[PDB]
Amino acid sequence: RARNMKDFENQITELKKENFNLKLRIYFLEERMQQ
Amino acid sequence: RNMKDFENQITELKKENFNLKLRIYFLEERMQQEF
Amino acid sequence: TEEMELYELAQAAGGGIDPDVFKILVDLLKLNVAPLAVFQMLKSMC
Amino acid sequence: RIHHDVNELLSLLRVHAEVYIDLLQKNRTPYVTTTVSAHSAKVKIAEFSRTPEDFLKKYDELKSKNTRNLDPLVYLLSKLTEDKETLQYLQQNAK
Repeated sequence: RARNMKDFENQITELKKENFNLKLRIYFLEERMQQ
Repeated sequence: RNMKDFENQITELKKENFNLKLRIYFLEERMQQEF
Repeated sequence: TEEMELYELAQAAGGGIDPDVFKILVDLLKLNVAPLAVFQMLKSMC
Repeated sequence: RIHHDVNELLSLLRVHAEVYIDLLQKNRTPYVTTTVSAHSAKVKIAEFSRTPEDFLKKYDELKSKNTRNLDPLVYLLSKLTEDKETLQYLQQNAK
């Protein structure tokens, strides 16, 4: 009912540094398709 | 900071981690058909 | 589909279901997804 | 990553949050198989009166042949407490 406000901050950094890590694998893999 | 969007923001990131995970499963198929 | 053994058995007892849906629903179980969890998911979208 | 593809695909026919959060509700080991009790299977047979023996004679035969997903599929049918929920959607697809 109440967010920890500590693991949430860790989760946000963990989920953000990972998402970006996923886009980079798409722009390249997609670029190859066009190349 | 309303504390009702505080959690709503999570769903925004999540959806940013799912929709981006789906368009890749297709980008892998064409790489199997072309070759 | 081609999953006649599964599809045929499901159709008889159930009495009717989406042909495409059964093709997909069976797919998730083949991936080792929990049986109860899949039941909830089909119990959530409705 | 196939599991994610299935959820979106199911949503299309299920087209009736519930997309993302529904993906983070499916959790299980990577390669293990979780046998389920067959006692529920008996109850499901009685629940459906469409076939007194058709839903039983054919099932026994399928059990004869080894099927990887045989055990869970039987469990899912028994756990369908909701009435006419899936059947209602199917009719729309045929039309």
